[PDB]
Amino acid sequence: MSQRIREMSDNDPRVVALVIRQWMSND
Amino acid sequence: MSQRIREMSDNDPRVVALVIRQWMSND
Amino acid sequence: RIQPYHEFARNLPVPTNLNLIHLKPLRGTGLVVFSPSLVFIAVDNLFGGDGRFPTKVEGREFTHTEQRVINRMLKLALEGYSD
Amino acid sequence: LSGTDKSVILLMTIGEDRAAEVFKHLSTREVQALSTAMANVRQISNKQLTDVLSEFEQEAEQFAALNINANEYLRSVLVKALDILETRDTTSGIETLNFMEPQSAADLIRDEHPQIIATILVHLKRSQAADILALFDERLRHDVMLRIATFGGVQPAALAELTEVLNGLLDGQNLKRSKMGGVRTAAEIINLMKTQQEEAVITAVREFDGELAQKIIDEMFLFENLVDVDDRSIQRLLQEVDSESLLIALKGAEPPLREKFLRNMSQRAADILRDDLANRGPVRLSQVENEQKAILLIVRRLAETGEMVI
Amino acid sequence: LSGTDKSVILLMTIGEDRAAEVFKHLSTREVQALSTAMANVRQISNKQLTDVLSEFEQEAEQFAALNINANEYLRSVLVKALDILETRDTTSGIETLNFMEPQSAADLIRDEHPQIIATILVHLKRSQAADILALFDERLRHDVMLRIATFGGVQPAALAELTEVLNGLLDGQNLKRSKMGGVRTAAEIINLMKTQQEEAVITAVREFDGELAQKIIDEMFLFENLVDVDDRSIQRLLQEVDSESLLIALKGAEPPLREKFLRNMSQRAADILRDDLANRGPVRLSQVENEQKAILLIVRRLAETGEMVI
Amino acid sequence: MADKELKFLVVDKFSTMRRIVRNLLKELGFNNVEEAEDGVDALNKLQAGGFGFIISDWNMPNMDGLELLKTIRADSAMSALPVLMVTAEAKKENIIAAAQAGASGWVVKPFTAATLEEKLNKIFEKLGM
Repeated sequence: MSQRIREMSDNDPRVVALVIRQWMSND
Repeated sequence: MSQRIREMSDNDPRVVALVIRQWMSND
Repeated sequence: RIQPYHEFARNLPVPTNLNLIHLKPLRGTGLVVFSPSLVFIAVDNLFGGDGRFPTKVEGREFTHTEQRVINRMLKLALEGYSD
Repeated sequence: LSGTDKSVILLMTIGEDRAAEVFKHLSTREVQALSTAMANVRQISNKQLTDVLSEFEQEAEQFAALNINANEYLRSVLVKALDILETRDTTSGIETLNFMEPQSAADLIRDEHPQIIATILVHLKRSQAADILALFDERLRHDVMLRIATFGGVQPAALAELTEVLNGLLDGQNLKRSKMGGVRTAAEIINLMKTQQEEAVITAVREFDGELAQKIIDEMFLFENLVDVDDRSIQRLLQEVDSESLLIALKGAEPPLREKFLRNMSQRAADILRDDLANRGPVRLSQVENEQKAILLIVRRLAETGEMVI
Repeated sequence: LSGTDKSVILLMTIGEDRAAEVFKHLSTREVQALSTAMANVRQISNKQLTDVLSEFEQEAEQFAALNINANEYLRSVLVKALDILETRDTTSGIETLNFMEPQSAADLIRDEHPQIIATILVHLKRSQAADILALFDERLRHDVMLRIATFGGVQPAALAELTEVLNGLLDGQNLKRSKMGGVRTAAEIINLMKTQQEEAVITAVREFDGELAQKIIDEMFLFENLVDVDDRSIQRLLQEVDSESLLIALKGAEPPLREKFLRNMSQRAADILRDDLANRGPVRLSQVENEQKAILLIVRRLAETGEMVI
Repeated sequence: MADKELKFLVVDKFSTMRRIVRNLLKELGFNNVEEAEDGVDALNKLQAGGFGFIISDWNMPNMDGLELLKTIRADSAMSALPVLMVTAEAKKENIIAAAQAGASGWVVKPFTAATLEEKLNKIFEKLGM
C-alpha cells in the first residue's frame, strides 16, 4: 500500500465517475 | 498543461468566437 | 339542466372518466366528467394523430399515459374554473 | 474481474465520503448496479486491489481527467451569457425500447392508444417496430400502420411525458424482473423428470389444454427429436458421445433415429454399432433413460456454445 | 474531431466566465449548437486537449486575431462622424429557403398569399423556385408566375417582417425537427418484417388506401426488383455476395431475376450456378428469405456509398 | 315483469367492462350474473346450463361474438336463448350479419344505463317476459 492510494484519493470525483462508467460500459 | 492554457485564457473573446465560427464552418 | 342525482347518473355513458374535485370553502365534492371521446381526441392531438382514424371505445381502463393526459386536461380545467 | 467489480473495489478503497461524492456524478442505474454489486463483496485480495488501482490510474490518464460537469457548466455559461440530459434520457429510452423482446414490448404497448403505439414505433428501429406490429391483431396493427403513415409529429412535452411513463413501467418491470414462468421453464422441469411422471404430466396438461401441452412439448427436448436435427450437428454430437453410452441409449431408440445416428457415423463404426446392438442383450429402461439424458445434456452444452443447432 | 467538438473543448477548458463572454459574440444558432454539443461531453483526453489548444493557437495566428466588433465600431464611427446584420440575416434566410426540400418549402408556403409566394420565390434560386412552383396546383402556380412577371419590388420593412416570420416558422420546425413519418419509414419497417406479416400489412393498407400502399411499395426494396437495376450495379453487387448465399437466395427467385443475375456473371460462373441450382435440393423458405435480406442489406450499403444506383 | 332471478352471462375480453355490466344489471334488479372472458369460456359455461340471457362483446379473443352467436343458435337446447350484442363500432355489415345470425339486440359502446334498460325491456317484451 504505497502512496498511490493517497494519490488516488485526491482525484476529482467526476474523474472516478467517468472511469467507473467506462469500466461498466466495457463489460 | 504548460503556460499555453494561461496564454489562451488571455485572448480576446472575439478571437475565440471567430475561431469557433471557422471551425464550425469547416465541418 | 337541474335534475336529481340518480337521473344524472343514469344518463352518464359508461365507461367514463370521473374526477372528484373540492370547491373550497364550500362543503361538498364536485365532479368533472370527461367523456372517453374527448380523452381520445386529446390523446390523438397530443401524439401527432391526424384525426382521420377515430378510436372506438372498447370499454378498457385508461392507460398511465392517458391518465397523465387526463391529469393535464383536468388541471387546465380546474385553473380555468377557479379563475 | 468485470468493470463493475473493479469500480466496486475502487469505491470501497477510497472511503465512504469519496464514494458518496462519486455517486452524485453517476446515473440512477449505475448507482443501483454498484450498490447491488457492493452488497455481495466478501473479500478483496492483494491482486484485486493493486491491479484495480493501476488500471484506474491508467484509465484516468487515458482520458486525462478533465471533463468538468457538463450540466452545471453549461447552465452557468448560458445564464451569464444570456434537451441536454433530458434528450439523452429520451435517446436511451428509445434504445431501451429496441433491445427488448418483440413479444414483451408488444404486450407492454398492446393496451395503449393506437396513436400512442404509432408514436412509439416511429422512434424505434425499423426491425423492432416490424416485429412488434407482427404480433398485434389485424385491426389494431393496421390502424397503427395507418397512423404511422400519417404521423404529423409530437410536441417535446408529450414525448417527454410518454418517455417518463415508459421509464416508470420499465423500472417496475426491472424491479419485478419476472422469473421465467412460461412453457420453457416447465419444459426444462419436465425434461428432468422420469419418463413415467413426465408423460403423465404431459398427458394431463393436454387434457386440460392441448395447446398448452403442445407449447410445452415444443419447448422441451425429450430425445427422439434428434432425427429432425441437421446431419452436421449430429456428426458433431457423435464426437462427444462415448461409444458405449451411444450403444446403450440407441437400444431403446426408434429405427428412424437409429438410422439417423448410423448415417452420421463412419461405415466401419456404423457396422460395429449395428453388430453391438444386435448382439448385446436386453438393457434396463432406467439405464437407457439415463444415457439419453446424458446425451441430451451434451446436446444442450453444444447448443449453448453454438456448435449445435436445435 | 469536428470543429464543433474542438470549439466545445476550447470553451470547456477556458473557464465559465470566458466561455460566457465568447457566447456574447456568437449567433443564436451557434450558441444553441455548442450548448447541445457541450451537453453530451463525457470525457476529454490528453490528445483531445493538446491538439485542440495547438490548433486554436494556429487558427488565432491564421487570421491574426484583430477584427474588432463590427457592429459596435461601425455604430460608434457613424454616430461620431454623422442593413448590416439585418441584411446578413436576410441573406441567410434567403440561403435557408434554398437548401430545403422543394416539397417542404412548397407545403410551408402553399397557404400563403399568392403575392407573398411570388415575393419569396423572386429572392430564391431559379432551380429551387422552379421546383417549388412545379408542386403547386395549376391555378395557384400560374397566378404566382404572373405575379412574378409583374413584380414591382418590396419595401425593406415588409421584406424584413416576412423574413422574421419565416425565421420563426423555421425555428419552430427545427425545434420539432419532424422525425421521418412518411411512407419511407413504414417501407423500411415493412422490409424488415417476415414475408407473412409484410404481405398482410401491404394488402391491408391497399384495402384501406391503394395509393398509400403503392407509395409504401415504391419506397420499399423487398427484393425481386433487382431486375430493374442496371447491369453495372448488379455486376458490382455480385462481387460482394457469397456464391452460396447467392445460390440459396436465387432458389426462390423468379426466372426473370435469375436470368438477370446470371447474365451479369461470367459464363463459367453462370454455368456453375445453374448446375448448383438444378442439383441442390429444396431449401426452407426462411433461409432463402434470410439470404435475400442479407443481399438487400448489401445493396443498401452499396447504394449509400454511391457504388449502386437503385 | 321479467324474472329477477334470471341468470345472465356477461362475455367480454375486459374485466372492467364485465364488472360495469354486472353492476348495471344489479342496479336493474338482476343479481344472478356470471362473467366470461371469451367465446370459448362462454360456450363452456353455457354447456353447464341454467342461463337465461347473454350479453356478449363482438370482438373477443379465440372467438368473436358472431361465431359465438352462431354456435348458440346451432345448438337446439340454446337456440331460443336471447343474446345481447355489445360492440365498439356499429358497422352496418356486422349488424346485418348478427341479425341474420339471430341477435336479440344491439348495444354500441359507449352507452348509458338507460339505453341498456331500454334494450332489455324491448327484448323481454319481444320474448313475452
